[PDB]
Amino acid sequence: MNVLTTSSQRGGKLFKVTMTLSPALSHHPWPSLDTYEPSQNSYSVVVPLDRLLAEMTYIKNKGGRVLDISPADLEALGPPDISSVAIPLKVELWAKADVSDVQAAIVAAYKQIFGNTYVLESERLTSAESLLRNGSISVREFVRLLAKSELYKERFFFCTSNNRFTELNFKHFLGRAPYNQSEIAAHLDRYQTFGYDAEIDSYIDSDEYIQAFGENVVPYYRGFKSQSGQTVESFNRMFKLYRGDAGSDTNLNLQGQKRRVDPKNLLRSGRGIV
Amino acid sequence: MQDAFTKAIVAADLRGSFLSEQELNQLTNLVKESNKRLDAVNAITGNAAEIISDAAHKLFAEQTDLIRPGGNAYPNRRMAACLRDMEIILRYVSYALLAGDASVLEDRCLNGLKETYVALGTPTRSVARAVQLMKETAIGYVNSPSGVTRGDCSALVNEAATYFDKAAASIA
Amino acid sequence: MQDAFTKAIVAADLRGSFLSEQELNQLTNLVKESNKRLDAVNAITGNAAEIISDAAHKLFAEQTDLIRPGGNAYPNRRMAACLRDMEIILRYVSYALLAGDASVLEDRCLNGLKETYVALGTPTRSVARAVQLMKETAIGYVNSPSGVTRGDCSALVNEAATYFDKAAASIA
Amino acid sequence: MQDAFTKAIVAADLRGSFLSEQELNQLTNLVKESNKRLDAVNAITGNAAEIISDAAHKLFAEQTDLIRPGGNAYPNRRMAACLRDMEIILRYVSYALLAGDASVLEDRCLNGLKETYVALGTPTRSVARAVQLMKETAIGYVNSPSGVTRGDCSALVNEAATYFDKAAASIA
Amino acid sequence: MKTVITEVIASADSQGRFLNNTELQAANGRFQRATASMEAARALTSNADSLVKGAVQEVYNKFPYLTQPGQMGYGDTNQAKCARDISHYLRFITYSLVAGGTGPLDDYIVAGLREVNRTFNLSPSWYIEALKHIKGKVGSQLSGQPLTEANAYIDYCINALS
Amino acid sequence: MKTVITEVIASADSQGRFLNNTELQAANGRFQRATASMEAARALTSNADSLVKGAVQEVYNKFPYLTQPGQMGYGDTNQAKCARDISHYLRFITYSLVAGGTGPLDDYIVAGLREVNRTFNLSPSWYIEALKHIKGKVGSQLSGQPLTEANAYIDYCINALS
Amino acid sequence: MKTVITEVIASADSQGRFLNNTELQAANGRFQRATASMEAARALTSNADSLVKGAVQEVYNKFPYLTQPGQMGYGDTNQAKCARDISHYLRFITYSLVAGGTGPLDDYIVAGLREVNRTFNLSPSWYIEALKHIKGKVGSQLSGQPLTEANAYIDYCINALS
Amino acid sequence: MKTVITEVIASADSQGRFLNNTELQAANGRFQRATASMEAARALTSNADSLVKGAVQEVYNKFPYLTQPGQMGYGDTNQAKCARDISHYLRFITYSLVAGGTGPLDDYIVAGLREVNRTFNLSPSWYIEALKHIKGKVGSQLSGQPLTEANAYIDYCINALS
Ligand SMILES: CCC1=C(C)/C(=C/C2=NC(=C\c3[nH]c(/C=C4\NC(=O)[C@H](C)[C@H]4CC)c(C)c3CCC(=O)O)/C(CCC(=O)O)=C2C)NC1=O
Ligand SMILES: CCC1=C(C)/C(=C/C2=NC(=C\c3[nH]c(/C=C4\NC(=O)[C@H](C)[C@H]4CC)c(C)c3CCC(=O)O)/C(CCC(=O)O)=C2C)NC1=O
Ligand SMILES: CCC1=C(C)/C(=C/C2=NC(=C\c3[nH]c(/C=C4\NC(=O)[C@H](C)[C@H]4CC)c(C)c3CCC(=O)O)/C(CCC(=O)O)=C2C)NC1=O
Ligand SMILES: CCC1=C(C)/C(=C/C2=NC(=C\c3[nH]c(/C=C4\NC(=O)[C@H](C)[C@H]4CC)c(C)c3CCC(=O)O)/C(CCC(=O)O)=C2C)NC1=O
Ligand SMILES: CCC1=C(C)/C(=C/C2=NC(=C\c3[nH]c(/C=C4\NC(=O)[C@H](C)[C@H]4CC)c(C)c3CCC(=O)O)/C(CCC(=O)O)=C2C)NC1=O
Ligand SMILES: CCC1=C(C)/C(=C/C2=NC(=C\c3[nH]c(/C=C4\NC(=O)[C@H](C)[C@H]4CC)c(C)c3CCC(=O)O)/C(CCC(=O)O)=C2C)NC1=O
Ligand SMILES: CCC1=C(C)/C(=C/C2=NC(=C\c3[nH]c(/C=C4\NC(=O)[C@H](C)[C@H]4CC)c(C)c3CCC(=O)O)/C(CCC(=O)O)=C2C)NC1=O
Ligand SMILES: CCC1=C(C)/C(=C/C2=NC(=C\c3[nH]c(/C=C4\NC(=O)[C@H](C)[C@H]4CC)c(C)c3CCC(=O)O)/C(CCC(=O)O)=C2C)NC1=O
Ligand SMILES: CCC1=C(C)/C(=C/C2=NC(=C\c3[nH]c(/C=C4\NC(=O)[C@H](C)[C@H]4CC)c(C)c3CCC(=O)O)/C(CCC(=O)O)=C2C)NC1=O
Ligand SMILES: CCC1=C(C)/C(=C/C2=NC(=C\c3[nH]c(/C=C4\NC(=O)[C@H](C)[C@H]4CC)c(C)c3CCC(=O)O)/C(CCC(=O)O)=C2C)NC1=O
Ligand SMILES: CCC1=C(C)/C(=C/C2=NC(=C\c3[nH]c(/C=C4\NC(=O)[C@H](C)[C@H]4CC)c(C)c3CCC(=O)O)/C(CCC(=O)O)=C2C)NC1=O
Ligand SMILES: CCC1=C(C)/C(=C/C2=NC(=C\c3[nH]c(/C=C4\NC(=O)[C@H](C)[C@H]4CC)c(C)c3CCC(=O)O)/C(CCC(=O)O)=C2C)NC1=O
Ligand SMILES: CCC1=C(C)/C(=C/C2=NC(=C\c3[nH]c(/C=C4\NC(=O)[C@H](C)[C@H]4CC)c(C)c3CCC(=O)O)/C(CCC(=O)O)=C2C)NC1=O
Repeated sequence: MNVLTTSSQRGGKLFKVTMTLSPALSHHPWPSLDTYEPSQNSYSVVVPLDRLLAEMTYIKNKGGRVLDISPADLEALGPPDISSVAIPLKVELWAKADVSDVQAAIVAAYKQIFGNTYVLESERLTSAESLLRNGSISVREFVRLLAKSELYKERFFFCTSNNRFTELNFKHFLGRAPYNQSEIAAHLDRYQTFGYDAEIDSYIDSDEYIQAFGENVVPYYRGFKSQSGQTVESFNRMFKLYRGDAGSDTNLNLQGQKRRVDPKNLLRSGRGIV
Repeated sequence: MQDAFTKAIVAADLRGSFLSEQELNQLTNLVKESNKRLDAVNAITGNAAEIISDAAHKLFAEQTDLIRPGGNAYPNRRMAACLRDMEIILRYVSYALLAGDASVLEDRCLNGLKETYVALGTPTRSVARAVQLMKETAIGYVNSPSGVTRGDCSALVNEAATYFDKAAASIA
Repeated sequence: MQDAFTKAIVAADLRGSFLSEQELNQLTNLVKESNKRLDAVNAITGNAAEIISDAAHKLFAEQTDLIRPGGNAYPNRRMAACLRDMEIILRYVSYALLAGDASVLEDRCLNGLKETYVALGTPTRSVARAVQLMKETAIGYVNSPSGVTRGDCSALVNEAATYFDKAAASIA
Repeated sequence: MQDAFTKAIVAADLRGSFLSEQELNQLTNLVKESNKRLDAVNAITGNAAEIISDAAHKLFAEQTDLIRPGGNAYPNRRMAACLRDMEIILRYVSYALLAGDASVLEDRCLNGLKETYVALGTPTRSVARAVQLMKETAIGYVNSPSGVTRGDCSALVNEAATYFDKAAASIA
Repeated sequence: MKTVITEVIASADSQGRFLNNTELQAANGRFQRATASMEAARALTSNADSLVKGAVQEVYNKFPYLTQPGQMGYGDTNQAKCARDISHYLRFITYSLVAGGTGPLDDYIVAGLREVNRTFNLSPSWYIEALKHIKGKVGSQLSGQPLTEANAYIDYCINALS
Repeated sequence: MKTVITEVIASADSQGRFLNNTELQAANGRFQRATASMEAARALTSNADSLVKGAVQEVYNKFPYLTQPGQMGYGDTNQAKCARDISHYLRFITYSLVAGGTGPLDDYIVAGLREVNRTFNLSPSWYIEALKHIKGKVGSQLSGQPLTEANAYIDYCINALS
Repeated sequence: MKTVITEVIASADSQGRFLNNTELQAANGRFQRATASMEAARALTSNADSLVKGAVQEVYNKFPYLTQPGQMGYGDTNQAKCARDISHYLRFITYSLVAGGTGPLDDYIVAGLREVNRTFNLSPSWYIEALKHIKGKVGSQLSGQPLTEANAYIDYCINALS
Repeated sequence: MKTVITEVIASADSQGRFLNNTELQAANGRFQRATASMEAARALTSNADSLVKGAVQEVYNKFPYLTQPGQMGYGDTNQAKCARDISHYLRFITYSLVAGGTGPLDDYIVAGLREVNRTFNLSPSWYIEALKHIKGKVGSQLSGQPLTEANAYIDYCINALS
């Protein structure tokens, strides 16, 4: 039932389903009380298209809750290829820029900071780019400017929860997944009492940020490689965070901007207080 | 499964209490309006086929893309699936209406439904619309019926719509 | 499923080797202490009901929250589920104790268990505690039984404890 | 399931059209070469066992780690599973070759396969290689058989190769 | 949770079917019956305090030995947990009265009853005797169809415990 | 999608088995038959326009009343959707001819047919009469095994509708 | 992995049941019998290799055409892989002796045996003859219940190959 | 009927394999254990008379009220049926001792126990107390592995009743 092979038999579109079952579907044949196996708390099964409506109806009745439906063939092509991003290409802006040296930087900051969503030409931050070109600001300075912009506020903040925002923030600004439940919490409390702007500053003035990017380096991916003071399970979070080269942050998804890192998963790396 | 009484009972129990005189009379009123409720559920059952048919005719009148090749209500197999879903949703809305509680609708029908449709490529906005049309027509029939004592059946009419609107919201 | 011998065999095979004289005598010692082991497993089987009951009485003595509406060992259905889980865990701990290896416990009982309870809203810390109480009483029985030959069972009492402690750790 | 004609039909239908004279003659050509196709499928069926065996002998000649303890084609149980998978893949490649379309191969065999092997700890690069060896030998047979009429089968040998290459790519 | 309404809906759903005249007739029974049920409910609700103390005592009067030291009707905690338990039963009886079915009793007291009582050394006999007493006194708080309803559910608990 | 090729492959797969002489003999039938099938297909393809207008009209000539006001053969939209529907049938007939089996008909017109026709108040009789007419005219566009093929599939639709 | 201990535990688990006197009596058998088993194990362990070279050769002496060129008992690699294979069998025999059951043999040699031998053109007859020889020599390394144990498992392999 | 012998045979049959050396020791355990078991059996057999009268009385001494009029330890027939019932338990204990497993207890006393006791208003507490007493006295009739066996089965009955 778990992770599948194949798609169809006569022909179908197999969908794999996931639920949470009562002892009504599955119980042991024991002398007392009806219980399902504790590890099949959420169970998944792959069903071809016709049997599918009948299965969902049954599951819902006897008590289960469907958690997901997704085609099997989507889910057979693995996990993302990460070769492009295991070790990236760094882009850095020099002291006397060359006229297109600076062109390189802007295109990359865009891609990285905005998480590969398209920024259309009406959309670009032109006045701010003027500034970088003249040297009035530096690459880190410019990077902070994009984050406080409406375009950044609008595709990533306004329409999703704070859990999601912060998780995106780590990906964009720091290039790495969020290590702890404390990190999520520490941030949510800051936004709540100092506002959005103070909270944005907190990733860009951090010691972690400063070491790796310094000030003239565009933030680049770095979570597919071992880092310091990183729990070990933050390397699996990175797969959940980045879905491949053609994937992007996208707020235009049918289901909306949502999570990607399970809250349960974060707790595995440690729980304390505050 | 819950009905309006069962819901009261669950909330009372979570307090560790016998039902409040507040809750008692809310339920006495549901019994008071129950003949009207039975007529309202009967209005839907007695016109189920036409409610689905009329919703359908109108859905495809508006969205002629669904019945072109490439469209999600083409060919016959897909149209039959779409007609079937219209019936399934109208059915659970009528159950909720007999029950005085949305839970059967949310638990057996709406739970997971949006994600099913997205997996399938079924345009949820079109499905939401088909539900809005069923609502219009379903609410229509109850008002003018054959030989029933004159009175105000109006309050009852509001109970249906939120169930139709729950389904629409849940799916779009 | 593994037992203490089977475990030895799997590690030997991964070297491509006949069992080391090291491993041989470790297993000869297991056979040496096996009568004591049988008494230890028998101590648990012979008092299973009381071990669960006594753990239970004490769990709810400490934590009245579960006993009150809103609590995870209320009403009768939930208490029966909780009593049943206490038995299931005590059962797999006794199996591990006959086997000289934790694997049956980890593979058939502990694997996924925490995530089950969290999905259910079952307070894992309370479940961990119920396991700690079963341990106290179970070992009590392993140490003070009916006309067993006098000797030292501390090695086995430790090993039983680690199985109780595995379960607790895995769940909390 | 699709074959080369069925594929044409699905693309035509998505236009809302009767098959193009373009598509018609592409399919007339498939009928033109169909005796050769039958011989090509027959070449594989008639030597399936040797194709698997010879691929196998050579896979383990190259990768002597798989047949050591610790290796994924050790002990007999695992070798039988590996021999079985070689047969399964050769089987779906022959089906695709009769069909003139890869879909049965992709849908019933390749879909999810890589993730299965990774879950299992089966070295996908070794599996890819076993597929490359089956390809060499299978095509060998397609090209040099028992008293078949002399002609040019290179088009079919290519197409068979792409099915072997699809599988390899999908798995590695 | 078993009520006339949930039962007919369950039966329709499981045949993929709209509610029909069979099912709506059934529902009318449950609604027509609400008045008697809810009168029983109100009477049992306001007398709860004394119905519980009456039945608790009767358990000790019928099983005198329970109240001696070393026994399970001794000390504040046993006697407290007893009152509570009978109160749970009366509570679910009122719920079953109000709900139009045994659901609340089935889900919150019957499912699991014996396993629990057996682990905790609680004899059903006490509980039957608590309920037999409650049944005696409810003879003069109600009459007609409210009494029949009260009786239906009290008896339902006594059969669950035998 | 049901063709001779998919059928034999399905039967092999389901027994975990390579294609054998039984299955390859079958395939040769489908390939040997392609010439007649595809001649029928080309003739039905180029005459489509008129075959459709011929059958549409015949539905009105056999059911005169359909074309009166308040009826389902009246107004541009009904008469338009009719031509389209017969065109769908001829289209899938050509597909079934080209494919070597009923698959295209089974998957795109037969699966669900009655439910749809019943919800939309479409009588099969019209469609049978459209097809009976198409069958009459195809008598002089084809002959021999191309006609037999055309007939096979037209008749298959008529049986699907009875 | 099948041992007396795992078997009784499996049987308890599958009935949702604590180990009882039936199951503990069984376990005592396995523990009481460890001494003889483990003596056989130590003797088979230290007197090991030569058994492999003896049996390998005997396969060629009984199937002379084997050690001739073009055959499967010729060249370093065949003769090397043979010694290895008999060594695998003796290894799992010792494991089965030590484990208290056939598990190691069932899981690592029996499951899949015929499929593998059939794909690789390995005749069971060789392996039976290797084992028959090993059985002859083990007659004078052991006696009493250690010999019976050694025999039990050697014979188990011979039956697996017939 | 569950014995070590029947269990291993059941497991083979369901699995189709010859009784082999893994299994033989299970059986050897049961046979090696027979001496202690059967000593317990002989001692419980000849003391039966008094073990039964001792336990019967102890039920009344621990539940004094049982022997008052209107109660279930009063009159010749109740007190007669009690002795009989404890005698049934001791009888099946001896059978389980002799048989090498809990089978006789499982089939003749455990299967159905609670349903019967619940219909007839028989409290398990009595029976547990009968058995606790029998366990006290069997402390000085036996020792060593015969006592452990006697205990195993007495305790098995007490757990069946809790
Ligand atoms: C593999 C062996 C195995 C285990 C271990 C197991 C655990 C398990 N415990 C469950 C429920 C439960 N477990 C408990 C346990 C407790 N409640 C408390 O408050 C206490 C802290 C604790 C008792 C110490 C309760 C109350 C439920 C019911 C939860 C509910 O339905 O609301 C369920 C859901 C199915 C059911 O209710 O039968 C599973 C699968 N199932 C298994 O098959
Ligand atoms: C705060 C708002 C703001 C202003 C006002 C601004 C001015 C500004 N103008 C610049 C360049 C420039 N500005 C001009 C403007 C002109 N050339 C002419 O011959 C005309 C006289 C005149 C147009 C009327 C030109 C040609 C450059 C490019 C100079 C070069 O790179 O050689 C630059 C260097 C960075 C860049 O090229 O983007 C800055 C910062 N930047 C800002 O962020
Ligand atoms: C998008 C807007 C937004 C919401 C709604 C939000 C919720 C939210 N609540 C959190 C924690 C929390 N929320 C609560 C709330 C409660 N505790 C209780 O017992 C009560 C029932 C309840 C108060 C009524 C507590 C106690 C925590 C801390 C949990 C812990 O760390 O142990 C966290 C983890 C991060 C953190 O601790 O800062 C998030 C993301 N975050 C957001 O950004
Ligand atoms: C690695 C290289 C790479 C690829 C290939 C890529 C694909 C890609 N296409 C996207 C959107 C899109 N792609 C299309 C494309 C189409 N719409 C149609 O109807 C046609 C069938 C089709 C054009 C032929 C459309 C319309 C969207 C916007 C969807 C939306 O926001 O609603 C998005 C979401 C982010 C965004 O909108 O910028 C990604 C990531 N992104 C990448 O970085
Ligand atoms: C619990 C009760 C229940 C519901 C609600 C349900 C929905 C549901 N609708 C489905 C398909 C479908 N649903 C539709 C519906 C539509 N197509 C459109 O274009 C319109 C917008 C819409 C009609 C208003 C279509 C066309 C399919 C078939 C999709 C396909 O196979 O391509 C399927 C896949 C299984 C199947 O095709 O039978 C499920 C499970 N199943 C259930 O058991
Ligand atoms: C078999 C299932 C079943 C049905 C259908 C049922 C109907 C039913 N409708 C009733 C009343 C009624 N029904 C209506 C209904 C209407 N009044 C109008 O003017 C509108 C056209 C229509 C709106 C829906 C009205 C106004 C009454 C009288 C007021 C009342 O009893 O609430 C009554 C009370 C007796 C009476 O006054 O006739 C019953 C028993 N009872 C049942 O057991
Ligand atoms: C039916 C399955 C079965 C059981 C249960 C079994 C028990 C058993 N326990 C034994 C010894 C013993 N058992 C114990 C056990 C203990 N000593 C203590 O002080 C602790 C309270 C307890 C710790 C577990 C000790 C100390 C011995 C004597 C030393 C030994 O033989 O290892 C012996 C050796 C004979 C004897 O000395 O009495 C047997 C046969 N044999 C069996 O075939
Ligand atoms: C849809 C058709 C289909 C395919 C393709 C399939 C693959 C497949 N291969 C499997 C195992 C396996 N596959 C292999 C294969 C190999 N080992 C190696 O070292 C080599 C590199 C390779 C042979 C070339 C092995 C050794 C296992 C057993 C893994 C284990 O249990 O440890 C399993 C797990 C179930 C089982 O063991 O039977 C599946 C599902 N199953 C299917 O139903
Ligand atoms: C039982 C199922 C079945 C099979 C297998 C079948 C085979 C078959 N292969 C044929 C031809 C042939 N087959 C081949 C095949 C090859 N030429 C080569 O040099 C390559 C080694 C090989 C590549 C695959 C060629 C070249 C012809 C002659 C040209 C043609 O007819 O297309 C012919 C035409 C008669 C002939 O020329 O012999 C038949 C009937 N017919 C059937 O009904
Ligand atoms: C929701 C429905 C529900 C019921 C019915 C229920 C019964 C129930 N009674 C209990 C205990 C108890 N029940 C009693 C009952 C009595 N003691 C006396 O003085 C009398 C003889 C008798 C009253 C007639 C006693 C003494 C205990 C304490 C048992 C113990 O923990 O030793 C417990 C154990 C947990 C606890 O200690 O509270 C449960 C679950 N629990 C529930 O959740
Ligand atoms: C892929 C294969 C396929 C078929 C066969 C098909 C049939 C089909 N015919 C329909 C309607 C229709 N069909 C007709 C048919 C006719 N009107 C006349 O003048 C004649 C009597 C007759 C032609 C013989 C009419 C009038 C409608 C409109 C029905 C309505 O919406 O009221 C509809 C409803 C959606 C729509 O309004 O287009 C379907 C699905 N749809 C498909 O996707
Ligand atoms: C874990 C238990 C286990 C067993 C038992 C086992 C048997 C086994 N023997 C093999 C080959 C072999 N086995 C032999 C056997 C012999 N050659 C001779 O000289 C004699 C006639 C005979 C010894 C009696 C030969 C020659 C090969 C090479 C076959 C080949 O690849 O052509 C292979 C193929 C992989 C390889 O080439 O190593 C397996 C899997 N593998 C295992 O993993
Ligand atoms: C084969 C195994 C087996 C068992 C164990 C068994 C128990 C058993 N005890 C019974 C009755 C009884 N059991 C007792 C028991 C007692 N009375 C007392 O004085 C004491 C309190 C207590 C003894 C500790 C009494 C009084 C009855 C009569 C119950 C009645 O019919 O009212 C009955 C009802 C049939 C009958 O009246 O004989 C059964 C079946 N029957 C069996 O076939």
